[PDB]
Amino acid sequence: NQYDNDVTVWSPQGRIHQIEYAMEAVKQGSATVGLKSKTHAVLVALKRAQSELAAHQKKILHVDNHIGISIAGLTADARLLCNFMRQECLDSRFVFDRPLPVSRLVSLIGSKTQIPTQRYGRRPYGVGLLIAGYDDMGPHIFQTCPSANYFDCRAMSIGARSQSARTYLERHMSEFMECNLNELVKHGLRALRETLPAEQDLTTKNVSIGIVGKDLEFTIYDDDDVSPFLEGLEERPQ
Amino acid sequence: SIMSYNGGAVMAMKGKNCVAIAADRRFGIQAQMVTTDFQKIFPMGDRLYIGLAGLATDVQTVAQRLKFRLNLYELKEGRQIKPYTLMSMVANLLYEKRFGPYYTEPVIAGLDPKTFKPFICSLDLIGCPMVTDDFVVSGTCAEQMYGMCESLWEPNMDPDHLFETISQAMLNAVDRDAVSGMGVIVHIIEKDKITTRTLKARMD
Amino acid sequence: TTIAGVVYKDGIVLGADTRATEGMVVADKNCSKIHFISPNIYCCGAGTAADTDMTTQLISSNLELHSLSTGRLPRVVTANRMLKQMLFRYQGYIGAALVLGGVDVTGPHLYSIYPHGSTDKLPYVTMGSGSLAAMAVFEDKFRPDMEEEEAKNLVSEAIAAGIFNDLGSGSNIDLCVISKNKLDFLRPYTVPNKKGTRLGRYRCEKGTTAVLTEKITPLE
Amino acid sequence: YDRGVNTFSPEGRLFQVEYAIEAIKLGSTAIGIQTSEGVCLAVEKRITSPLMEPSSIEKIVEIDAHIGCAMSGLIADAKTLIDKARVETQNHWFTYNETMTVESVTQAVSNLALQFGEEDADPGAMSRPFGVALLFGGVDEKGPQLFHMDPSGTFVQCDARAIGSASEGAQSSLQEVYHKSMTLKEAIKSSLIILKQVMEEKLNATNIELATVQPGQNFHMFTKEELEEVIKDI
Amino acid sequence: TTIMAVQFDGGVVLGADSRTTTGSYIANRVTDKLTPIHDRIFCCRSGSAADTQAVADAVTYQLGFHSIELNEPPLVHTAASLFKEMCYRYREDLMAGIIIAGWDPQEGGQVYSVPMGGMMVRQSFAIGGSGSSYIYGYVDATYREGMTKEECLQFTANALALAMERDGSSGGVIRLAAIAESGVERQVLLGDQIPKFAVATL
Amino acid sequence: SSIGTGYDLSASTFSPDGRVFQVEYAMKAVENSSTAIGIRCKDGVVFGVEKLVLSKLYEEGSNKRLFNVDRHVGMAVAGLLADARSLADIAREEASNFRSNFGYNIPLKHLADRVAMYVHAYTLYSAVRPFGCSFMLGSYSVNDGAQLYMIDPSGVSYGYWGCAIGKARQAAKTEIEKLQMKEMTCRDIVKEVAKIIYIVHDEVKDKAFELELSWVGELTNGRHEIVPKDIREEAEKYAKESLKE
Amino acid sequence: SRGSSAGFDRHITIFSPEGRLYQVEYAFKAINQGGLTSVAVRGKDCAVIVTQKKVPDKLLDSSTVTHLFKITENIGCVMTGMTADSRSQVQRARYEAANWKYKYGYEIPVDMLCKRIADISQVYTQNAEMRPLGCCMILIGIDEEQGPQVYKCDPAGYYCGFKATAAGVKQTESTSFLEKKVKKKFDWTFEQTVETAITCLSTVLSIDFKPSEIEVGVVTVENPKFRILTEAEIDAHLVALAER
Amino acid sequence: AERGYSFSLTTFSPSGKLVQIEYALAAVAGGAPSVGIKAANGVVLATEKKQKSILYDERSVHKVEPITKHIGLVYSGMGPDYRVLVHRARKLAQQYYLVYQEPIPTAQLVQRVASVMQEYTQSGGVRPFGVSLLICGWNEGRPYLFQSDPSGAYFAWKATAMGKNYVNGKTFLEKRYNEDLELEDAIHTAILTLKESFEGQMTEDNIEVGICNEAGFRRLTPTEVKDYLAAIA
Ligand SMILES: *[C@](O)([C@H](C)CO)[C@H](CC(C)C)NC(=O)[C@H](Cc1ccccc1)NC(=O)[C@H](CC(C)C)NC(=O)[C@H](CCc1ccccc1)NC(=O)CN1CCOCC1
Ligand SMILES: CC(C)C[C@H](NC(=O)[C@H](CCc1ccccc1)NC(=O)CN1CCOCC1)C(=O)N[C@@H](Cc1ccccc1)C(=O)N[C@@H](CC(C)C)[C@@H](O)[C@H](C)CO
Repeated sequence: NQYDNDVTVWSPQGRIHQIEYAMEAVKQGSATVGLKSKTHAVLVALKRAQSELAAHQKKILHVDNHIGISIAGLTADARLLCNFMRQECLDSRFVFDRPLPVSRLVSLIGSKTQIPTQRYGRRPYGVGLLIAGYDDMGPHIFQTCPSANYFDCRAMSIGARSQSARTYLERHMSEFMECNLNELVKHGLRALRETLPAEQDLTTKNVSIGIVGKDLEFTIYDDDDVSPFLEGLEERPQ
Repeated sequence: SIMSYNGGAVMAMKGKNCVAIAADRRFGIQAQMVTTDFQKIFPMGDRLYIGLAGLATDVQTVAQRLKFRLNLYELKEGRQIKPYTLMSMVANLLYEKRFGPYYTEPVIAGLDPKTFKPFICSLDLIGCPMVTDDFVVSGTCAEQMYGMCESLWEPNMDPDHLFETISQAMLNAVDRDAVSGMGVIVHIIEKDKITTRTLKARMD
Repeated sequence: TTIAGVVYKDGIVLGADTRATEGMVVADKNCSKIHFISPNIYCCGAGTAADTDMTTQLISSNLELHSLSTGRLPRVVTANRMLKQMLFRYQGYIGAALVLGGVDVTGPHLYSIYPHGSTDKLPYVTMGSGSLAAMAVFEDKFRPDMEEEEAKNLVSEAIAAGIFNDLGSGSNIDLCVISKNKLDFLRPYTVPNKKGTRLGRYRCEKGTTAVLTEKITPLE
Repeated sequence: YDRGVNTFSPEGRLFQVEYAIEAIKLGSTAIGIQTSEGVCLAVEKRITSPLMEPSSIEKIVEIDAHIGCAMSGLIADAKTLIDKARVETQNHWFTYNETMTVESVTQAVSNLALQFGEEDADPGAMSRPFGVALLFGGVDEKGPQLFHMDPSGTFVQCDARAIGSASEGAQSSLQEVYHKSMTLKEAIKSSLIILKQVMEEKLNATNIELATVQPGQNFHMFTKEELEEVIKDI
Repeated sequence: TTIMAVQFDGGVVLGADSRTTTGSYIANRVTDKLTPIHDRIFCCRSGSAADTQAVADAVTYQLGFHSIELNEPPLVHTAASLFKEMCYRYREDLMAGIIIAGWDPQEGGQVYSVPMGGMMVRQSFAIGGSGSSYIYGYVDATYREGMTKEECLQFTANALALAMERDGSSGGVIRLAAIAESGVERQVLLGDQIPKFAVATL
Repeated sequence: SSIGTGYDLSASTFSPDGRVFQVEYAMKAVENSSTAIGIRCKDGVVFGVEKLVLSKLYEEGSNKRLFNVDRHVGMAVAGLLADARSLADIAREEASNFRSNFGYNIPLKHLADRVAMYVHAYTLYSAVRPFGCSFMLGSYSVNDGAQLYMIDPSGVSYGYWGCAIGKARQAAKTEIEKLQMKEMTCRDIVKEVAKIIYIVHDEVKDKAFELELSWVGELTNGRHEIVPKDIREEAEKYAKESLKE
Repeated sequence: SRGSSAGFDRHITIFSPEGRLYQVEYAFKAINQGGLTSVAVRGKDCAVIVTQKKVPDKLLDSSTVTHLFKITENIGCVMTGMTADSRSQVQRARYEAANWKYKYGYEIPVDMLCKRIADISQVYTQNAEMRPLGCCMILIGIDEEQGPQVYKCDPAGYYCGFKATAAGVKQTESTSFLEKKVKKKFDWTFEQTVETAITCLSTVLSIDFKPSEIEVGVVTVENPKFRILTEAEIDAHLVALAER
Repeated sequence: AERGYSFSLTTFSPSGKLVQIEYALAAVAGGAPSVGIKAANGVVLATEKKQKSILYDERSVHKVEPITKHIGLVYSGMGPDYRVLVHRARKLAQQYYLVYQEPIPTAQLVQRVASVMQEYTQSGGVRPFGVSLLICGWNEGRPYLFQSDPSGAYFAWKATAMGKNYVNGKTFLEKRYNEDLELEDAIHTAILTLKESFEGQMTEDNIEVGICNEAGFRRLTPTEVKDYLAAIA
């Protein structure tokens, strides 16, 4: 209780409680899935709604022509980090006239987000990110945490009840690398839908898709443009 | 020249146990006279006067800031200021603007408030002090004033001979300069009293 | 001005004239150009008067602080470093040519310091508008390890050359002798120039000056 | 026990922000309804004295000729946000020679969300979140639009939304009467009805304020007479 | 001025004139232009006296602290690099032509030039200063690889003598320094010691 | 060895027995991390890291605990990873600045000194908290030699022949002591490193793990490089086989 | 009073009711945490430093384990206490020395160096944002006229010149030894000084060192450069002691 | 990275007491005793310079410090704080001299140093000085003795004492001393009032004395102290 309120205070057990509390912010948001084939990187996000009269929250954001993200946590921090990534990409294009390698952008995210976890009066970024990108090393799915740690993934899921999605993806990793785009998005949608009780399922009103690849810039499908993906899926079990 | 813009003349002379300080009264802009009663001599306390010649603005400004620092000095310390001390004060004040100097050449004349020992000095525009035992001059007609002072000044002058000497020096120097004159004022200061006179002078 | 400095067997002799000019007119007939730095270090100043004054004063002050903290007698190299570094930081905008002389725990030391911040450690140096004449006297009549009076004679001779040959120099000759255990700050070491005596009486008798206004004010 | 203004709860939320959300619940309730014929914003004034001039209580203001805003909570905090919005719209007009989309304005204001803190900050920087909630109703190229924003900075589009003390009840009553095809008159009527329900004082022409933004007409604040003519058909 | 530095096997040889002028007047006919930066690292100064002195002081400071912090004899290339950094950074405010030379346990005898540009280059031998112009030809026709220490000594002596004879800004006395693992052997050639050459008569 | 009545909430506050508990807590954060070892042979330095795998979803080579600080200097980290990465940035920048100022590759002892000073700068104020990681810097040169240094959260820097940091620090040190690295070569050493990693690893409490390996020596022209897949799989085979005795 | 406390006077550098600074004293206790002891002895023509070299691991390049530091070619030092803080203070000392020579044109006196370091420590003593350093510094070197100098500075800001001192765990015992040995008035030669130091440490720890268990810094009038003794020339003194 | 605490560490208690200043005074009344005596033709400062071993070199650090050529200092309390205040005082004096080209009046130096000490009772993130200062000087013919305590307050003294047993020393001076004394007599009664708390054989190295007449300020040599400490001369 005395080691809870500052990010500059180590616990006697070698832990920083503010960082972990910040990590808990990711689980507060709606779940999201990211997976890559060998040609495409795909983000599938479950949009959440307050009431039935409120539109669904944006979960997928455009960063650069070759990079997009899916957020999970505080939308303000998400917008901040997003603008940062956008700025870094623009800088890279301005200086070198070539798109910024995704891994380097992720490294910069790590460096930036690490700073406030070591200064008094500062706080960690209350947001988790799934980054889908394509460069001359192929497609990439990355994950960034409030603890400023980042991971290079074959597949990943973060947020509320994302454990189900994780469990699903962990079985189909081997399938992922050879799937075509439609099958990849399918797998993503199944993983995403696993994080739901049987009384509810995916809809064109509550599902967003972000796709980037060797033949496609990062694009966001939101409403009627999602139907070609949903229509072509199993009935799921109970 | 910037100094010659307003013109003017300031002189100080030493006496027995008295001291003298004089200055012309013309405030003019280049060739036109605006005022005939312009003050160029300011009292920095009892029996201690300063006289500034040069650019009128800097005359007034240096006088005012000097009075500022002086008042603060005589408040912080429970005493009147010594002549040497005032000189160093002015020197510091002027040198603070070493690379953007006030265009005025101050001349200090007074008596030691503790003793009575006469004191005259002059300074640069950047505040280099110069103490003398006879006379000090500053102004557009410095050469004329030097000419008169080098030939009129005697050592131990009484408060009456000192007056006549500094008056003749000022009058006759100023009368050979076009931008100095329109009246001369003389302060002859001694331990007991201060006598202020304005001389009969040319007004052309 | 016309300042010089020499190093002899027991210490250092510093010389300077006393003429200060503004324009081509003598403003000060008796100006002290040999400045106190530390009780064992003195410095002659030539160039912009106020600059030499404030610079020498500042360095003197800093050296007083220095020795106050160290408890020892100040070294000449220290004054030299302070001076040259300050002067160099201002890139010559401080018109201060200097002759720095003093006796240390390491012996006698003489430096010349130019306003741009360069220094020269030499057995004899000259600075000022009359420095060439003085340097001629030095180059003609200097020998290593001179006796005190001999060196005083040499330096005063140099300053004299500056005085009579340079229109920028004039009036008295000031000396400063500094040995391992003596400090002779001889003010008017020589008055080789005298004003001619007045041949007339131009004294104005009381009343010859007409007055328009009078006001007496009593003091205390 | 005191802590920093950027401290996280074990649940994963910022204390100050949550407390600001709690602060909203004490404010005047306001309702915004989106309709293909235009957007409407209504709010109770909560006059605490007969001596208080009710025309000096504005909880509905004009961001720009095509955008209006309704606010609930600590109004003094809202003034700053309003001015920032106006300035943003005008800057955008200056730079691009066009009007701002309602979403862009809402986002711009939402960027001032968690712009508070103690150490490592500017001298004039905010010390605490804004204890206010906003409804942005306006007409752009995407037609009529209504947005909602809370101290968290999370902003989202709504077809119909109620903020303030009577938030929940008014929201239920809104859900009961909203279909994505109402006429603007129906929206105004419903708004005033729910308002009359939730208000403790008798709803009249000087008790509330109503404003509409429609594709053909600029931001319009309803005058006393017009208010009466809508209250008429109670 | 006129400086010079030649590299032999086990070290280097430095040489300079001693004339320091302001205008056409000689403010110091006996300057010491070879300045010690470290135990076995020297530099030859040309250009503004104030500038070169200040820079030399600063580099001595920095290199001293650096060598203490590393607890190793400083590389000559490092001193040359400090000089290079200073002279390049403030190239528009400095008038300095430097020749940094000395001995170093890792690379032996080294000679580097830092001309007014701020560039840096290692050379078998280097000349600088106003007088250097008059000895480019001689130094080109006389240099031979594999010179002994004494051969380099005589070499710089002759070159400097010629330059001083021709250049008005150069003259006075010849200062030489021999740097090797052994240490620093400084000497001064004056009067009849300075090499003389046959002047045309009839 | 356990006081905490307000005396353990800051690095600007000493304990009544003269201790800075924040630093020690950070060290405990280092202790809770997976073990990373590094050993110096006569012809270079080899690094080995027990990189625990938290999920099969993660790509191979993710969360590298082996960094390239300079072209001649490698870095092995243990503990809070973000801090370790930031420290890697600081080390890199220090080496870069040294090159840009002095004109040659930074000596390892100096780099370690500088970075260590930077680390120590965080063990003194309440405005910042000590770094939660320990690390090892390895390098080789012909004029310098083979060198291996280590820095803990307090800012202490030391030169080692063999070193380990993490959970089984002592358990690894006892295994390193058995080796005669003063005579062996980095080629032979890799196998022994992998071996000690597999020995020290606890297959029960901790789940699956990936092994990271790093060269820096005469066999690599002084360049710090990753161990080729061939030699790595060879060393892993040797380790898995040596685990059956 | 007599142990009283109020407010945060035990957490930061503010006054206790009896006018004490608890954080400073705690720093003095932090000096002992290293578990080592250093001894400094001033001779007639030299100055000697000796310190434990506890190297409990064969995995350590024993050449990197040192508490002796060269501040300047003619100024040496030994640090006792928290290692990192010690290295910090050594860096600062080196800076202040180099800067001194740069500004004033002569080598800094040990007196002035120690005074400066102590003056820097005083700030930590008076400001609450930082905490004093858990280390003690002992400087040695030859002064141009005052000859051999051995100074010492505390975390409290206290600095002083000494004929002999010690620091660390067995400080008081070592001082009680040294003053007893000083009162006897011997011919303080080089070997006398070194032997007195080594035997002080030895009879204070009851160990009888191997030549690899201690390290010895030294500075002579005939050779003012700070010199660190090899294992061999330490073993020379060691075997020189076991004869009388 | 570092900045600083911007808030006062010295605040008013409900009773109205600036507690940290009082604790600072508690630190002052705990250090070695120091006496100061103004004596018509000069001033005397004296202090207990009792080390704590034969190993200490008493000829390296001094308690009686000169500020300028005419002003001297002794103290009661903490050494380091005193050292800081000495440096600062010297600097202030040099500033005054640079501006006015006249040696700083003792009262002025006292006031300025007092302002400096006052700062640390209000400025952020700092404690007051645990030091009381006795400042002697010779300005404008008359001799001067001043005291400044941690609060930044200052008083003019004919004679006084600080440190351990400052009350007994104050009554002692109040009785066994008065005006019209010469410098010699003052030194005598100063070493005498210092002896009223010297629990040991008071040697010439156990105490330190500085004098300030109209010929400047200086520290008395151990020899002169030996001559005085012979209970005569
Ligand atoms: C060398 O290069 C050879 C001999 C050829 O020049 C020597 C050796 C060095 C290492 C000392 N260099 C000089 O002799 C050198 C030339 C120089 C002139 C100007 C700028 C930079 C270099 N002489 C000096 O540096 C000399 C130093 C002392 C006075 C001995 N000072 C100057 O030359 C004055 C530079 C100041 C300056 C003037 C104008 C604008 C900016 C800076 N030059 C003067 O004219 C000084 N002064 C005023 C005019 O009448 C004579 C006195
Ligand atoms: C009359 C005395 C009290 C001082 C005299 N002051 C002055 O001459 C000052 C100069 C102020 C200045 C401003 C900016 C930059 C530089 C200087 N002038 C004024 O005060 C008034 N004027 C303003 C406009 O009309 C001309 C002068 C002076 O400095 N004289 C120098 C010569 C000088 C050099 C460069 C610039 C200005 C003057 C001097 O005596 N120097 C001697 C050395 C001493 C004084 C240490 C010598 O060098 C010998 C006498 C040769 O001059």
